[PDB]
Amino acid sequence: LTLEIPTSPLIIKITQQERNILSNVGNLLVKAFGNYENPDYIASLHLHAFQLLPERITRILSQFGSDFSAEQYGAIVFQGLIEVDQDDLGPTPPNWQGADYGKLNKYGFICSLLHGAVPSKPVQYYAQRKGGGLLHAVIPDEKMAATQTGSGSKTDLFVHTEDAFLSNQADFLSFLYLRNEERVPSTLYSIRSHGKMNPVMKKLFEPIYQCPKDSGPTASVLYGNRELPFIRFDAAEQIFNENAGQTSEALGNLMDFWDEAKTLINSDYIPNSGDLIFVNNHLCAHGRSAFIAGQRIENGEIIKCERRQMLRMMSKTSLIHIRSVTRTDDPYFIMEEHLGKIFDLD
Ligand SMILES: [Fe+3]
Repeated sequence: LTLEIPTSPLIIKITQQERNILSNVGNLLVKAFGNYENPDYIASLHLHAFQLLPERITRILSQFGSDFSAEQYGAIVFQGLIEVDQDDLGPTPPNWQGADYGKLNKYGFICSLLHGAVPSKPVQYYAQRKGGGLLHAVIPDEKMAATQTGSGSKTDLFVHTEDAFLSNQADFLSFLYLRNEERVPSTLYSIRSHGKMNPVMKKLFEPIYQCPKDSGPTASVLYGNRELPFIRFDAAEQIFNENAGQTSEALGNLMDFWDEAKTLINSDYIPNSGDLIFVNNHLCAHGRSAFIAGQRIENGEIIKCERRQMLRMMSKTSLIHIRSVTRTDDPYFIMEEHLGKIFDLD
């Protein structure tokens, strides 16, 4: 049988009963542990994940965790994982620093269980908001509108795997949409959409590429299995950056790759409130189209709306492997700065 090349993510329609289970489990964990960063909760995370998640989610995520086959896209859309009460959530804060984690506590529990069922362990990075906790609120900040960050809006966020500049980048990501009233499409790009290993892709296994953090060590864009590889890629940071410092050969290879890759980008899915996108950060890159925060256009008219709000959680399947880059007193806190180099604070 000829290979069925994946061009889009797996879509799971979460049922009302599953949504009810998740809500009650979220509430129980809040009462039992206070918050999702409780060391007793984190230490018994996988036990809580397999015992408390709706069983179909547990089966999906378990299958996904160990699936690096030719058929695997590397992303799952869980449609309507949660019901967001928009009025209780109230207005979106001016930036991520104004997020009410007391209100997002239950969501943090739900997201950590999803990672826990992979199985994978939520982690935080000093490279991202000086850690900023296991759960990040991704909000369009008017001051950062034209930036190539999660606090951006007016500009296209070109496809990238999270933290391509780190040797210990996240294994898994979850993006929980609380609101997307601007109807911003989610953009995904899978290395598996290319199909069979070709000459353009083979050049990416060479450890000759700059992975700029946002004289420098170089890394491979493709790694892992030679036939069915893993990817570390950031189009904006490695290609569309004058200060990337790529060699003539490396830039050519990346340009050739980008030409082939850009035709495979999937921007079909527009997330709704309560959808969660779950990603294997070694298989699938993500991005977001340009938008004006707090508005959408319908019939050539501007409809004012509440500003985009999404929750991001990152995880690693092994605490052992990352142990030389984590805090002595916190094996879930990654202190890596750039491709092996650790942040030198004092
Ligand atoms: Fe990202």
